[PDB]
Amino acid sequence: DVSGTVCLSALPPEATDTLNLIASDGPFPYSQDGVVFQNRESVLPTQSYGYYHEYTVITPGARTRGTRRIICGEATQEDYYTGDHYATFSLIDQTC
Amino acid sequence: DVSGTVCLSALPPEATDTLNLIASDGPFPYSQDGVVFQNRESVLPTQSYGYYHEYTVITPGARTRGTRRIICGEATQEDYYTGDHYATFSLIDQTC
Ligand SMILES: Nc1nc2c(ncn2[C@@H]2O[C@H](CO)[C@@H](O)[C@H]2OP(=O)(O)O)c(=O)[nH]1
Ligand SMILES: Nc1nc2c(ncn2[C@@H]2O[C@H](CO)[C@@H](O)[C@H]2OP(=O)(O)O)c(=O)[nH]1
Repeated sequence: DVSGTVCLSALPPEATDTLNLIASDGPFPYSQDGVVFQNRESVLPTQSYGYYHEYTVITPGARTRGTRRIICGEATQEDYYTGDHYATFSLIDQTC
Repeated sequence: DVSGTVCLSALPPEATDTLNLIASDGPFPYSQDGVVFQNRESVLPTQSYGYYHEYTVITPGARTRGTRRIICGEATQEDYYTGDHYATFSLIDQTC
């Protein structure tokens, strides 16, 4: 299940960076940006393979790509944030 | 993010000295000159480890290395100046 919505202004600023890149179709910092998200744990609504894609949300100070990601779906503004490597997701509200 | 581009002539003259030393591969005044800059805070574009290196920009009168540095990237003419110990950066334009 999606854990409610979260205002974009409340997320780490890098979340805004990633959305901006998704809007311009990159260029993305990591070669893994834009790969299909399989939704293998079925936390998000079931859809055909390829419906969701994932993008890194950089964690300043981390030595790796870390655990923050934005997952997009095909619907308009259908963007989910996860800060715990897909354990939980929130739908991003870009209006607050 | 990079703050903007600044002409080399608009930076302290010591920035010029540092760039001249980098062009001749030293010798450098400090042993830390030329070590890898990790980009740990993710201020500059994401790159592999070792893409960036740091060099001191001498602060006249200082007893320590101070807060001025030139960070080079592996690309042609990619050099950034920081006067606040990596809080902010400007790309240096050596053509003006
Ligand atoms: N847990 C999980 N990882 C997924 C899923 N789809 C793609 N992945 C990616 O597959 C990897 C293998 O576990 C994960 O680290 C994640 O890589 P990312 O680090 O790029 O997010 C999914 O549905 N669940
Ligand atoms: N803030 C910061 N310091 C770095 C980085 N890479 C190397 N350093 C150097 O590592 C030290 C310990 O974190 C910093 O004080 C700085 O020492 P310098 O002034 O010698 O560059 C980096 O990516 N960020």
